Amino acid sequence: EIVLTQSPATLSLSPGERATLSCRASQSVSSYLAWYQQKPGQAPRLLIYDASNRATGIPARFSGSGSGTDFTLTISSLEPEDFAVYYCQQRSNWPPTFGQGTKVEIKRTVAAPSVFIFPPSDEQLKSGTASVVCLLNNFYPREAKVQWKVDNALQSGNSQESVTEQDSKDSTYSLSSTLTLSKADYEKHKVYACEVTHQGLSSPVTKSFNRG
Amino acid sequence: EVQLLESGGGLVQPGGSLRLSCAVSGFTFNSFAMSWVRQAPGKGLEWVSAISGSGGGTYYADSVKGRFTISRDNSKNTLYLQMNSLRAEDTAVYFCAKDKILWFGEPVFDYWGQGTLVTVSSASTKGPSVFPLAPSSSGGTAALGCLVKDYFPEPVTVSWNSGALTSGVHTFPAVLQSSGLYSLSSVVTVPSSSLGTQTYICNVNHKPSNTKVDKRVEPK
Repeated sequence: EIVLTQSPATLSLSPGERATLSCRASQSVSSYLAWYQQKPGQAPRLLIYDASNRATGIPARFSGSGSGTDFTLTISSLEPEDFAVYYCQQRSNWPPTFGQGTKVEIKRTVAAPSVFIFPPSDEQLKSGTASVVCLLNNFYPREAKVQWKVDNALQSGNSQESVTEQDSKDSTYSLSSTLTLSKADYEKHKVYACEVTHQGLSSPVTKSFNRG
Repeated sequence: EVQLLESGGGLVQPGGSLRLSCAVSGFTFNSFAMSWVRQAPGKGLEWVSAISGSGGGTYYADSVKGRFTISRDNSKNTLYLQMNSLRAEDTAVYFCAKDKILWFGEPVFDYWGQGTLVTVSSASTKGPSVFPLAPSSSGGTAALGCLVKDYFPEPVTVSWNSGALTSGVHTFPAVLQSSGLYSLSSVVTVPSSSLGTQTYICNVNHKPSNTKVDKRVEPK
């Protein structure tokens, strides 16, 4: 079967910039090459069919070119909504095959996180486990450090992070960090703090509460 | 106007069978070949099977030949995938897709179904617990949420105020805990003033366990 190799694997550019994505075939597929856009949680959306043709209703900023073994998808001027994974697909030979995708991240200017902290609910405490949640809201870039402290003791191995997909309108991320304790350990301590380090902050920011 | 509406996803035991369906509207169904395409979590797109318009022609990916059957009921405008002998490698979101080109050549897909998740696992279904997320007791913007803990399998859906509240909502990707159960949180930021007037209810839906929870989140 025909192997499609896409490059680059990831691409980060600001709105208004031109984006060029490549798809190379292991053997000639003539012009039998399509491009799809897939946003998080959505089905793929046909952008280009048979190398050079815009699908119905596709805006003019998307264009395709190439033939044989080399193909190019161009976004002439990126928009924040263009954050997505772009796939090429050949229909020259069975089975139809897809490339592995190029993930396009939209660069924006630096945005510091808004930090919130949530103690465990009383309902959850009547269960033996306590979850403390630290939220970093609407920040860029994606890299951030969260450190948990319980009575000023640094925690390790008892927290899990989740990061939202890049927002399609303002290109920011949000992050949750959940610290899981036993109810006994939670009731044995007083001050619960999450400390956040991020490029948008001049110095790290700590949010804390006292149990009670 | 073209719509492809998928049904049948969910949890299935390894070695088991499961049928997906895709009901279409907005085009002449029997004029077009149809396909199933799947996507394992965090992975790329893989074509599964294709069927001609009539369809007396079927094609299969090598990985499913002999245990998947693609079929269609043109009088019902419906496409089907009947799967057998399922394994963990078959866990994926499955999409139905319409061929843009007439006849039964190799396809390019102009319209796709919404996708439905098939989870192949011997683990048992477990509905989630829903806990409120409210601050200890601040500024002009208030963060509220609910923590959806200890459920299996994916997915859950979370809405706020029965869908009336959408701006400022962040529902996080689920995280697999060491217990083998999933956990996520859904948060929203609102004006601090609106806390004195507006009610905030989070609506959690876990279809694999038939669980529908509405949790009021109030300042504690």
